Amino acid sequence: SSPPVVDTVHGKVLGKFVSLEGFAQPVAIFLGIPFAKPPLGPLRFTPPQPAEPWSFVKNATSYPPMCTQDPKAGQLLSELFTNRKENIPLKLSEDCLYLNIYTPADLTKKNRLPVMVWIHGGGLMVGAASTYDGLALAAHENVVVVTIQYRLGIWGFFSTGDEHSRGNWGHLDQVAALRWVQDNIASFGGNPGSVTIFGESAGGESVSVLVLSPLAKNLFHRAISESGVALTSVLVKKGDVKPLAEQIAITAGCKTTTSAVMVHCLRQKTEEELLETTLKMKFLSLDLQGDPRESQPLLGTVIDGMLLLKTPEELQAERNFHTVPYMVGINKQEFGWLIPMLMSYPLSEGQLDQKTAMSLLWKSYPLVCIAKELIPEATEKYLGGTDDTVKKKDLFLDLIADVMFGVPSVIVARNHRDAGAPTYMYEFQYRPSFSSDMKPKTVIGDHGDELFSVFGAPFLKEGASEEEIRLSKMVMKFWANFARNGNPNGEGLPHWPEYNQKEGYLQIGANTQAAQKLKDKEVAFWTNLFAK
Amino acid sequence: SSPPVVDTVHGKVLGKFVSLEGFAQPVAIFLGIPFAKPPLGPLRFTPPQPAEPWSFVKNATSYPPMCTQDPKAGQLLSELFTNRKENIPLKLSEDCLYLNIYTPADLTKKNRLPVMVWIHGGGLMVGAASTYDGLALAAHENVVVVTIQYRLGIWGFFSTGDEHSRGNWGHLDQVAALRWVQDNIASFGGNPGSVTIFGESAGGESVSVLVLSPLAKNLFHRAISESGVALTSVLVKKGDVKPLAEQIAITAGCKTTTSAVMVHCLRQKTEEELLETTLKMKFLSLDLQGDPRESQPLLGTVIDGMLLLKTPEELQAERNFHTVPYMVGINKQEFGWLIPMLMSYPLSEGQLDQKTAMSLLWKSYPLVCIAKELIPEATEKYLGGTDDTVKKKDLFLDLIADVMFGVPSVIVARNHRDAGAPTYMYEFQYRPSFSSDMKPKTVIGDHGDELFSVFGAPFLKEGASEEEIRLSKMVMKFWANFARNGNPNGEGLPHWPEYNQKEGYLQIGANTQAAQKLKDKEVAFWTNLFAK
Amino acid sequence: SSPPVVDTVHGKVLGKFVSLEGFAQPVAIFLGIPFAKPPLGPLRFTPPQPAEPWSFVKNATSYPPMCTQDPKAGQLLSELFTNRKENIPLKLSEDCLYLNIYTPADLTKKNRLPVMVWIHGGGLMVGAASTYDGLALAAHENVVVVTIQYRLGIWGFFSTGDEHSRGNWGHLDQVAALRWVQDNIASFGGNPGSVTIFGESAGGESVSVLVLSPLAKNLFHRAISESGVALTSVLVKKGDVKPLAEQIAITAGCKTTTSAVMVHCLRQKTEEELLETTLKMKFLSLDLQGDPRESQPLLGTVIDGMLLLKTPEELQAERNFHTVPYMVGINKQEFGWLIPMLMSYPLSEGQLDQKTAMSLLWKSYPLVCIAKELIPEATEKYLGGTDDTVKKKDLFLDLIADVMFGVPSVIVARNHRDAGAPTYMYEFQYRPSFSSDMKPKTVIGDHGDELFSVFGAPFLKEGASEEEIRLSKMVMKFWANFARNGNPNGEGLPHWPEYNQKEGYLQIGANTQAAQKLKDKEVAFWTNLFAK
Ligand SMILES: C[C@H](CCC(=O)O)[C@H]1CC[C@H]2[C@@H]3[C@H](O)C[C@@H]4C[C@H](O)CC[C@]4(C)[C@H]3C[C@H](O)[C@]12C
Ligand SMILES: C[C@H](CCC(=O)O)[C@H]1CC[C@H]2[C@@H]3[C@H](O)C[C@@H]4C[C@H](O)CC[C@]4(C)[C@H]3C[C@H](O)[C@]12C
Ligand SMILES: C[C@H](CCC(=O)O)[C@H]1CC[C@H]2[C@@H]3[C@H](O)C[C@@H]4C[C@H](O)CC[C@]4(C)[C@H]3C[C@H](O)[C@]12C
Ligand SMILES: CC(=O)N[C@H]1[C@H]([C@H](O)[C@H](O)CO)O[C@@](O)(C(=O)O)C[C@@H]1O
Ligand SMILES: CC(=O)N[C@H]1[C@H]([C@H](O)[C@H](O)CO)O[C@@](O)(C(=O)O)C[C@@H]1O
Ligand SMILES: CC(=O)N[C@H]1[C@H]([C@H](O)[C@H](O)CO)O[C@@](O)(C(=O)O)C[C@@H]1O
Ligand SMILES: CCCCCCCCCCCCCCCC(=O)O
Ligand SMILES: CCCCCCCCCCCCCCCC(=O)O
Ligand SMILES: CCCCCCCCCCCCCCCC(=O)O
Ligand SMILES: *[C@@H]1O[C@H](CO)[C@@H](O)[C@H](O)[C@H]1NC(C)=O
Ligand SMILES: *[C@@H]1O[C@H](CO)[C@@H](O)[C@H](O)[C@H]1NC(C)=O
Ligand SMILES: *[C@H]1O[C@H](CO)[C@@H](O)[C@H](O)[C@H]1NC(C)=O
Repeated sequence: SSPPVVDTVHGKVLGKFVSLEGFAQPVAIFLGIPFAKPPLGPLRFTPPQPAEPWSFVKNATSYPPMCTQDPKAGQLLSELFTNRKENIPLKLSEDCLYLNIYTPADLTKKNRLPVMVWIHGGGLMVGAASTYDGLALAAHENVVVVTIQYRLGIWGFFSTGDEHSRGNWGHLDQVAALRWVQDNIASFGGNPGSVTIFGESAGGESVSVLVLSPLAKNLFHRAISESGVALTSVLVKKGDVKPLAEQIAITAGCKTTTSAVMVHCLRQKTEEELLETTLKMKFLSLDLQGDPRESQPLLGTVIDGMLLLKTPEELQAERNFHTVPYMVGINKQEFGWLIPMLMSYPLSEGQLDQKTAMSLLWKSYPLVCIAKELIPEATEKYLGGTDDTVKKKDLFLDLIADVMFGVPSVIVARNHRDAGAPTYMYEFQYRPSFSSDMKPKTVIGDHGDELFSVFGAPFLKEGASEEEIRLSKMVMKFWANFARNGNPNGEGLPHWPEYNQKEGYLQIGANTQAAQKLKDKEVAFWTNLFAK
Repeated sequence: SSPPVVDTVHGKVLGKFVSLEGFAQPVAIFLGIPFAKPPLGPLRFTPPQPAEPWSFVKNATSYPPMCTQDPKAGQLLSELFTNRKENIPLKLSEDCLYLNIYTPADLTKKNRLPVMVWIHGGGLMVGAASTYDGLALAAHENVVVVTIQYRLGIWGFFSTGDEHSRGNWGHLDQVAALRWVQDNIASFGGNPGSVTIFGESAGGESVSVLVLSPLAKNLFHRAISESGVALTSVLVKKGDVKPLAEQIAITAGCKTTTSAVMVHCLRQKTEEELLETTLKMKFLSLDLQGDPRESQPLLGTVIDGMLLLKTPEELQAERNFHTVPYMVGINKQEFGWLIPMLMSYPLSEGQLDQKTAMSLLWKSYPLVCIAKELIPEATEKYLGGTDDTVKKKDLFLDLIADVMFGVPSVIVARNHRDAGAPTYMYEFQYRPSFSSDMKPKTVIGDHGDELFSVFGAPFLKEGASEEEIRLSKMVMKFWANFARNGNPNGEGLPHWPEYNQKEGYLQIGANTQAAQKLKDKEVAFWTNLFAK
Repeated sequence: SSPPVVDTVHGKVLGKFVSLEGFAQPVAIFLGIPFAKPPLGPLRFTPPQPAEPWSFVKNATSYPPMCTQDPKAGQLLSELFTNRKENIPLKLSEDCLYLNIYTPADLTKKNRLPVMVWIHGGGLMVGAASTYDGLALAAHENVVVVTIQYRLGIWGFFSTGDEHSRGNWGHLDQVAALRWVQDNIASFGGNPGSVTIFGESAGGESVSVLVLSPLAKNLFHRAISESGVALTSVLVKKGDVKPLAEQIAITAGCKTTTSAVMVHCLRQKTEEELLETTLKMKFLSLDLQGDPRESQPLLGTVIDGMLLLKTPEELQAERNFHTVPYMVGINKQEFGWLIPMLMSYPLSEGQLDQKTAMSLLWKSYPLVCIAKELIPEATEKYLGGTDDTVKKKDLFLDLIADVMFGVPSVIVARNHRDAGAPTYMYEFQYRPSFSSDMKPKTVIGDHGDELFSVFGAPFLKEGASEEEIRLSKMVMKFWANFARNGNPNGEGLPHWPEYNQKEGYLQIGANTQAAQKLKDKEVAFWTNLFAK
């Protein structure tokens, strides 16, 4: 009929209607609504500022650029995670602080449906909101889906360790996007009083960080972390970041006389110059030689003193803060294929032996952070089993997957529980049909595999079996129900126990049913080993 | 006597005294009083900001730079319009937001004479305030003459179609200069309560735009448009300007990922780089090949939503706004020689035929905007007369002159009349002795010809006959009288009827006398044709 | 037992303890506390802005950079003035607005000791705060010593003569540092109510300027000028500075179309480009050829209308302002060796004759500003004595030393006296053992020779005789006592008469005793001659 025209605080917005077959009420889709002023020029390495009001009707009908990142790695990930039919080719630009909205509400009438803000993952180095289509989830569960974006890599996490460039710019963008929702979502038939944040991987770590951040207080009422939390060391930088700053500065051809000097110099660099720098620093790829403790992984969350007053560990060790329903989950094989492949892991052989194992585990320091003195014990605890070289490789992948997501996730869940807030956990175990062709038939429940069920990929792509079509319907029910009541349960779905003392959790997959004490053994072991 | 020292809001200003022979009270001349903060750096493509106060006495005794523009074309025009003896060689700089004042009032005593603010023309691409000397008009009619400047070309009209660079910067500069007058002219013996704005060519179109703009409300009490109004299509960009922005961006060696990106990039360019971009774009010159509908003539007035809430046409279709005495006039041969000679029209042959006529009229699209399907009818209506090839060229020149000034001007005048405000029209028909040597003696009342009478050129230059010396005295009387009572009439001058229902207008020239229905036939014809 | 951690308005600061042998309570030393936001980028040529607050504990344990300047000349001076054992190699950076604090107070308890802010010298073109160690003075006299820094050369004194770059940035930095002290020193056991400012050479001239500046009112309660005041023409630019600005602009490869243009262009230059410009200008070195009245010796204090409402001379001619105890002193031979040795003065011959004398005095115009018509009289009044060519050199050096410091200092002292405020004068006459090896042993009271006694160099360096060790103890007592009661006197010290009508002053040196009418003869003579 007629293009959707909503009125926001900064001005009228124009969208387009899209009908999901099987549903009458077409969903109103807005692409590219700016939630902050383009962090260009001097605004670089500074908190996001409010957007400028527009005089007439703004057309939110074109996919917004994605924050500057490594185009190759970026598009690759966008194609592997996208839940839509065709992958949308995105553009790169520092001007990327936008968000997309998918509202199934009949805008003609006053609607206040629950809101679900999605924070995409990509190790805080790559990623885009347009990758995740909300058409299905919005219609299928009748909730407003919001996909936001935030500065990545240098642009969003460069910190000099002091006031001259605290850092966490990216995290502040996410908060900024959340404030925008509180002041506008109501015009999109969404209830600003019922906003649920959820993300995968880095997005999960972000969701976890927002949960600990005082700034995010009152900006959301429910949180979900998918394969990633604030205890996922690889994403949270501790200690003196000054050295990393200086290394970047030099790589960017800048002086390092003082923090201010560095920041000023980098603000002079062109988007393009910093993009090259990014590639030079070779992030998201595991260094094989040199000292494993010097292979900086990827700029990340720091303890700026604004967003995070102290390390996550310290923070969660307190029950004096605002608590909300939190759902933390993981997948059967987090380090199954996706991450290992991307990082260009040396596993190219097919199998692995105790000796080469302790070697890789060492070079994998920037990911697991395991002292070289502990390497032996850890290796033995996991590969000490069968003498099967091929199995050691599989047990090795479990080793990493546990230190990065398994143990961290459960630890966070427990603390959220002991804090006195509704906690829920799950373990996605299913191999989507939308997986890559280069993904072994064996790998089931790899990193990001639940993203297809969560975003109803079966209802957008083709070939999904009735089994997958059903699984998706369930997951969305759970997620949506959680967004609503802060409880996944609802008639028509298996019972999902609350992660309390019994530590009950739901095993999601072809066979969905409750269970108890997730990674309980693992958490225990690693806690001791790491306690030196 | 001792140099004039006036006290303005921002600080003391120093000028110089200049006596016009025949007048006792010497006129106080101030050159280069800044009315806004230099729109340099990030201030580019943004509204003008207030000037910084100075600590002591500022010497307004040196002609201010002229806004960056084609130096050649610029000086050429400055020499052809200047009314002073010698042409003042101007400098180019982005730092050009200044104004010159010519006050005949005895500053030693409280004086509140009428103020006349002059907006120079030049297709918004070139021009300068220093070109027009106010010494004669100020003394001869005892009124304060103010010549202002405003950003030109890219610097003053680059619009991305959205909030990232709405545009009309130039028009905002004019408004800014008007506000300055309301807060300072009183210190120059001028009455802030009686400010009359007037300009020629784009200056007229500007005066016409200020009349429709809500921002200009209460900044002036009388307006005069000389050969140019808001209905002069070549100076108003309607539709999506986004494509033009992008074309400039590229030409400037910029990316066009997003509006913000474009604007940011251009703000990085040097004044010099944007000046070259300007030469490349080749404005002011009619493209002969390619598609006539793609030859963008020059950057201009847009509907930003701040200065203009909608197209002039829509605006004038309302009688719910602030109305003031408006005087709109034209010259016998608007497209006689000046304009064509500048744009390089292929008429050097001397004559023209029906066939080549329809051709030129087509390529002249960016000026007359005549559908190729209408070209035939229009051509026939004008050249269908004598078979004289030489006369067809003239009739052809009348064709264009009517669509650009004739019909537009009358249409505006009528609406201002029907609105209920004092309206006046005229048709200057005289060939000044100060014309160019390359201008054929047959062309009478060519574009800008009245500028010599209006600015008492005969009293500054040499060789003016007693007839011209007299004509000038009259025009100034009329103009000044209008500035005073909002009515040109006054004892000692022919009767100038008010442009009411009878549509009476004054025919100015060697033979000055009233007449009726100016371009009445033309307006009617073109209205029908264009309505097809 | 633990590094000192003070809490300032902007955040916690970390320092280090250092014990001066012979004193129990170790002094807390803070190096690099920022008192203003790095004047980088667009902040260049603008007043200093407040510093950004830091989230945790800032380590003030590393010597801050020194403001960009001629590194050679800079380090040379730092080595000749330093009172510490080893000369600290400093870094150059526009990011130099820092200050160092030396507090002998036991931070564990509430202490409010007198504060002494030191303004280093270096002709407003070189210098650093780290050069002067306060450990000794702080302990020995139990007062908080603060060494500040301020923009130098172009960075701190470039003025276009108007609001587009008034100038005196450097002086504003000093004021900024003083405001910081009023809002923080109390956290360092210092009494914000008893702040004494003191400096040598340009520092003295600054102290003298701050005394005349309305902005500095209430930021200090006592002032001391060592060899340098606001009447030291060489460091006070009068007249139109526009020409100097333009000359710099060009030398920097900038246009000079307008002030704004110049300032904008220079803000584009890199720290490095402006540093080369500095070197190209050659300020230190007295020009030998060309016109002496065109050899701009500086970039200095101007009459911006903000810091100074008018020339020092005019200002001191008033008794309607805030007055405080002022101590102005000079050294026996101000132009003895140091200054002349730096400007590469052509005195290498060893002697000088009446003829060559009048020659040098002329080329020394930018220092003494003596009309070529007066050169003869002046020369005769000083060298007209013995026919000894070698003595003429000596008397010649006295000539300059009197016009630059002698007469100016006394004139200032008298006016401060006649104003009605406690005035004190002295004449340091002693040759420190810490002098340069290339310094003749016949030169006593060279420029800056008192700096070793004032900063207890004998207690940091080695070889000081008991005579020098004693002299130092005395001077510090005097200085400290003054800072305390605004009176140098105190039991255990020779009587220091107040510079009243008797014009009594103290002769400091191996033989310390009062005297009267300092440079009385000189002041008189030069006053007449200069009055033409
Ligand atoms: C795609 C191909 C299977 C052949 C087929 O399906 O016809 C399989 C066989 C061996 C596989 C490789 C080996 O298993 C060794 C590596 C194992 C890692 O988990 C992924 C990368 C890794 C380098 C694998 C890439 C890909 O999955 C390969 C190359
Ligand atoms: C500039 C040139 C004079 C020759 C020269 O200077 O060497 C003159 C001679 C022929 C002139 C042209 C012809 O007279 C035909 C046209 C007459 C119109 O009145 C002006 C445009 C018009 C297109 C003229 C432009 C310009 O004045 C021309 C081109
Ligand atoms: C350093 C040297 C003494 C040699 C030594 O001590 O072994 C002395 C002897 C001659 C001196 C120079 C001569 O006395 C001439 C000049 C005298 C001025 O007062 C200082 C600069 C001046 C140019 C002196 C510089 C320096 O003090 C010199 C060069
Ligand atoms: C830059 C561009 O050409 N794309 C489009 C952009 C983007 O959609 C928005 O910036 C959100 O991404 O703006 C419009 O949509 C709009 O507001 O009218 C028009 C334009 O077609
Ligand atoms: C150097 C230069 O070009 N500027 C001239 C200005 C101009 O009047 C303003 O730029 C406005 O035109 O006037 C001065 O006398 C002045 O402001 O004191 C300085 C100089 O003569
Ligand atoms: C490279 C540099 O100069 N910065 C050093 C600063 C300076 O010492 C202070 O800014 C005073 O100069 O101290 C730090 O420890 C700090 O403040 O956190 C960081 C770093 O060591
Ligand atoms: C075809 C090879 C391209 C090179 C691949 C570049 C590596 C991209 C890495 C993808 C980001 C996902 C990492 C997740 C880390 C985490 O947050 O746990
Ligand atoms: C590059 C060589 C210089 C050629 C001269 C270019 C011609 C400039 C003419 C200025 C246009 C002024 C007339 C206004 C016409 C209009 O209203 O559009
Ligand atoms: C190219 C210029 C940079 C060279 C550095 C300038 C050196 C100046 C000499 C040191 C300052 C001591 C002289 C005091 C000046 C005075 O107040 O008269
Ligand atoms: C904006 O979208 C509307 C609705 O489709 C359309 O009419 C208009 O042309 C669009 N404007 C732009 C910028 O293309
Ligand atoms: C600051 O210095 C102190 C010791 O002087 C030390 O405890 C601390 O680690 C330093 N902080 C940093 C991060 O440099
Ligand atoms: C104003 O200052 C200018 C530039 O310094 C100078 O030429 C002039 O003497 C001053 N005023 C006048 C015109 O006397």
